Amino acid sequence: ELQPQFNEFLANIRPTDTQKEDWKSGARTLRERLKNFEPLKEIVVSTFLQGSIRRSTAIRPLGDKRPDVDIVVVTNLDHTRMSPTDAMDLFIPFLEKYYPGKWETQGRSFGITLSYVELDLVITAIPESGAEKSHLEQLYKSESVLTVNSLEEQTDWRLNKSWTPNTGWLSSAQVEDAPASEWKAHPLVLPDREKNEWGRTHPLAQIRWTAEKNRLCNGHYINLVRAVKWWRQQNSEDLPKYPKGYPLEHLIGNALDNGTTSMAQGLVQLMDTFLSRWAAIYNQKSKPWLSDHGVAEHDVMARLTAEDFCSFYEGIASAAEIARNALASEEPQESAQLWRQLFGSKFPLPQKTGRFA
Amino acid sequence: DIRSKKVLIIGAGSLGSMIAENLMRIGVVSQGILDADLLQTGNLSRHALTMTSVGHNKAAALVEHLNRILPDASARSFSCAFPPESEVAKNSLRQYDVIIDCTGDDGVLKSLAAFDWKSEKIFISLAMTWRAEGLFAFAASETSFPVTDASSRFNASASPEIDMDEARIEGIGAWHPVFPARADDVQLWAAVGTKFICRVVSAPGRIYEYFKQMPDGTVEKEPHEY
Amino acid sequence: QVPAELQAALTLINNDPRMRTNNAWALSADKRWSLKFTAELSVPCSSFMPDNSVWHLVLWQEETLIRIEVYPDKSEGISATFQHQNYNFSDASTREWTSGNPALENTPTVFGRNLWGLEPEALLDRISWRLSRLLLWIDAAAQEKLATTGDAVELPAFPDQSPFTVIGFSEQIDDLPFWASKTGEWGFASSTGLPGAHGTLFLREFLDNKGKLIRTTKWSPFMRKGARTTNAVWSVLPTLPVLAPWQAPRTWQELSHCFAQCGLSLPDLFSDIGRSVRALRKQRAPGLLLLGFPLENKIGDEPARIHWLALRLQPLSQEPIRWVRTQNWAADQLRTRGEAANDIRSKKVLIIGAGSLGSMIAENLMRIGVVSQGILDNKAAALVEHLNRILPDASARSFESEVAKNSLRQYDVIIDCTGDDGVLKSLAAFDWKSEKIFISLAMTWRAEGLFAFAASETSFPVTDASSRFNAARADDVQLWAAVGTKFICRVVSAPGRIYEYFKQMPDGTVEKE
Ligand SMILES: Nc1ncnc2c1ncn2[C@@H]1O[C@H](COP(=O)(O)OP(=O)(O)OP(=O)(O)O)[C@@H](O)[C@H]1O
Ligand SMILES: Nc1ncnc2c1ncn2[C@@H]1O[C@H](COP(=O)(O)OP(=O)(O)O)[C@@H](O)[C@H]1O
Ligand SMILES: *OP(=O)(O)OC[C@H]1O[C@@H](n2cnc3c(N)ncnc32)[C@H](O)[C@@H]1O
Ligand SMILES: [Mg+2]
Ligand SMILES: [Mg+2]
Repeated sequence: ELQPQFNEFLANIRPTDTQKEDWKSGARTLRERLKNFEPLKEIVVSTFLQGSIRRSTAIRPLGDKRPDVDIVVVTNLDHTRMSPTDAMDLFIPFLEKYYPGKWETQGRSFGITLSYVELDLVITAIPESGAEKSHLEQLYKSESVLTVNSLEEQTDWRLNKSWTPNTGWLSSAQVEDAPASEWKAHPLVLPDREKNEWGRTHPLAQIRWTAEKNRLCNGHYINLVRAVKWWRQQNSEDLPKYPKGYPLEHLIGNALDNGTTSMAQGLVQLMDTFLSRWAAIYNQKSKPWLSDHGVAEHDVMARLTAEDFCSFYEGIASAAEIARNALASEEPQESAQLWRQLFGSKFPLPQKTGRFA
Repeated sequence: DIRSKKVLIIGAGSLGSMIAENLMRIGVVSQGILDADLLQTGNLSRHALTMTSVGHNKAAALVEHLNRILPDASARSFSCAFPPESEVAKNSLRQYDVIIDCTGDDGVLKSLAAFDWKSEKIFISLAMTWRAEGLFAFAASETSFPVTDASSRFNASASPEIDMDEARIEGIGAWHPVFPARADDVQLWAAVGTKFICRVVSAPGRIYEYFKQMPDGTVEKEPHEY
Repeated sequence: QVPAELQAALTLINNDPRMRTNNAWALSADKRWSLKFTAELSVPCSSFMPDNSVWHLVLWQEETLIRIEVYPDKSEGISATFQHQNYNFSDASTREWTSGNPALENTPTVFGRNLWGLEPEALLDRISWRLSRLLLWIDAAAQEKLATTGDAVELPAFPDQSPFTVIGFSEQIDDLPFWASKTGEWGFASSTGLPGAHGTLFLREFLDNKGKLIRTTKWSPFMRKGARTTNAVWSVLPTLPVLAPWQAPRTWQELSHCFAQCGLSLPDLFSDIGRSVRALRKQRAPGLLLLGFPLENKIGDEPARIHWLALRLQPLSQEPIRWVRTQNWAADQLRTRGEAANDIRSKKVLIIGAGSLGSMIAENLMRIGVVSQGILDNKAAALVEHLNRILPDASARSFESEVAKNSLRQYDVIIDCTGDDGVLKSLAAFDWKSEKIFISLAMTWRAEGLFAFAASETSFPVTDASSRFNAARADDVQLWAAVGTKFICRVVSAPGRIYEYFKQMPDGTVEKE
């Protein structure tokens, strides 16, 4: 089903290698600098990478725009006594010292400008006490959390404190996920948009769920997410501003069914299921209610309006029609052109210098 | 600021020996030299040593010559090839602050990128072009060495193309040629490299500069903005 | 379990029309993965190489690099050593392959430029590249076209050559006729050990059967002051002692066979050497044997020089021969990596001032080719010794009376690096009795700039130089020394009245006015 062309398209819409090494080295350097700072030595507990970069669901920005990299700093502060503003203000001297003239505060996060990427770090705290805090800290200091490789590179990653990177000469025991009784009921607290109150977040469960869903779909979930994001970017004129980002990924993950064979079949099934599920809500002009993986009491589609959902539904209907007529076509060139009608021109059609010393 | 740093130099050939000698003469006393080849008579056409060091390991002879310079010198030699095999050697290597590459080999860049340094270092890469017409200068301050960025910067610069006509065979009864470079060109580029190293150590960051020599005797510089 | 890339490699070997394999991969105790496969030929087979040869693909890793090599099979593989290939020797070990791995990286003329291409980075692509190059190599070796017209004549690989001992000699083009008439004769020779070096010797003088001098080699004054010991025997051969196709002799019997093929007799030579050793009471015992033969630089050219090979010194024995590496230290063979033009290399140069700039300029000039230098300024003696310890062909001279004045007048280029006005006045007031080239170089305050003045007259013009002039860290001195050396070369190339002023900038650039 034109699999090599889809592979080339995916390779085209992925972030470049310079940006990848840039964000890896930046995360490692930031972690080391945070560890070595005396004023924040005891406060800081861990610093790990999150976001679509960690989950391998990120696309290449058009132009020279720097990609967004999400980082989390876990501290041992008490949120019941300290306001979010004080906690975020504890980090100003560090940014002024190590990153002069390149850092900026906005909303709930700080923004650091690197050579090719932009970091976006958030200050969080542990809401537990006693031995539960000790166990959570031991989990957060493990190699499973403190790794900088994406999910695509490590297909053997498991949320376990006894997991180690399996490296072979060319290509041992496969440890499994930890029981849900040890991590599922312990989320983290982070500041809100206005830095007036602490919210609840839990990204480790999101990473675990994404990895498991990718494993059950034979490594097609993240590629489908990237393809849908690229489709949204291309047809931006006829589509609303929202949903985008994590909510769009949540919709895609909900729509899919386990056991994906190929990318085109996966896309067709995804769009068909999406049209089938929310038809009743669409004809009533409302929006769905979807519960977050980490926190079950939160709605991901909380800030989305009904008209945005309706416009997205219409766009999905048109894309589903195009994909349906594209899949059935047997002529490779016609099918490739039909696929290019949606994805764009990046869907294909069927030097070392000398240095002496 | 640079006289109190421990400096590690990889490659004790033409450029490396001159850079090390200049650094030892200007005050940098804690140096470590890493090389695993032997010195020959042909190498002396562009080198800092003499015939009394022929047949020795390059690193050991260079270290002795450096230690015979000033009464406060303290240099060490590593005869293995990067990266070392023993864990003790790696622990010894991780004690240095500034890492300088003067080999001109891509494998060394990849080995530097794949090595675990366990802390933040300053990485400097220096190499010459065909016929010694230019100089590549790259610098960074990270925990890991960025190789893709350095390679892209090297490829982006305008440099002479390699022509085999100017490449002379090393001698009678041999097959491999050698690259052309006179002693004065290497000395010029060694001085420029020492100045660049001092400037980078003063203000660490992501820096790339390309130098060019002109027939009238002038030196021009083309920087890169990040 | 066999990993995936090895299975892909096995599939690649099986898919090739001119290659077959049945055995599977096998891991060794030394962490080496090996596979046995057979190769075919598309060209008529020769005696030295059969059509169906058996090889062994081996992969391993030392520190961070993955080594891919193909080795002949110890049972059904090739046994001869060709060009672009290590020595093919089978030892008594558990290994199933010999040590004669072809050097696929080297590109002979038969190897097409487009066919050669470039080496990839992925393991599978590298394997395919190596296999294609191996097929080309084997067909070329079958055709005996590995070495063709235009290629350099590389010496054969000598088994068990010590990587520490080297013997140095000096042979030029003009010495060929002297040895051309001595084909088949033998005599004695003497050698001296290099002071301060590790395991290096060089030849000094050549004798005859009765111990009479016939030729002496000229060395730098540093090398000449040494003891000479006669512990060698030389013999001139018509050609290079190489067995077919390019195999170096390994045992004394093979050497005797090559001698008989040439038209000489090793046992007769040994008997004569023993008899002459008995006759001469002064001689103790020779310890080295030198073999001389005309040698070309490219295939298809005619010989123009004599090359000498050495071995540690019976003819009928099967013991291995101990070979010693030799190098030619002739003047034209010392600076193949870059040298100055002939116009300045044939000049006698006098330098005034053994200070900072002068010593560096002298060292650069000695390293780039100018070997006749006079140091006038102890600083001069130390500088002369250091200059003489640089290369084998250095000739430096250290320093009222009429004879001394003439000696100074014998030079061609006069360079001033003193920065003193009295020296300029003395240069102007001296009688050189002939035309010379005068160059004056000086640094400014804080080594920010350089004054360069050049003239070609019978007397040095001091007023013009002073009017032009009116109008530190080691790296600064080195920079100005390099610039001054280039300026000297340019001036000697085209003499005249030239004045230039150079200035260094904070960013690292240099500007000229
Ligand atoms: N509406 C939401 N509900 C729950 N978690 C969210 C929501 N929005 C963001 N997050 C969390 O915050 C992280 C960072 O959010 P962000 O807006 O940068 O999204 P993203 O997936 O990184 O987007 P992009 O693909 O545009 O880079 C997400 O990875 C997710 O863990
Ligand atoms: N950068 C981030 N890191 C971790 N969690 C985040 C981040 N941004 C948003 N979230 C989570 O996503 C949820 C949605 O946040 P948002 O829509 O901004 O709600 P609010 O406006 O109430 O903060 C929040 O509960 C928060 O926990
Ligand atoms: O210009 P040049 O060829 O003389 O410089 C090469 C020098 O670099 C050293 N070298 C090269 N590669 C390595 C590795 N991997 N480890 C250590 N030293 C290395 C050469 O020995 C030569 O001095
Ligand atoms: Mg993001
Ligand atoms: Mg963000």
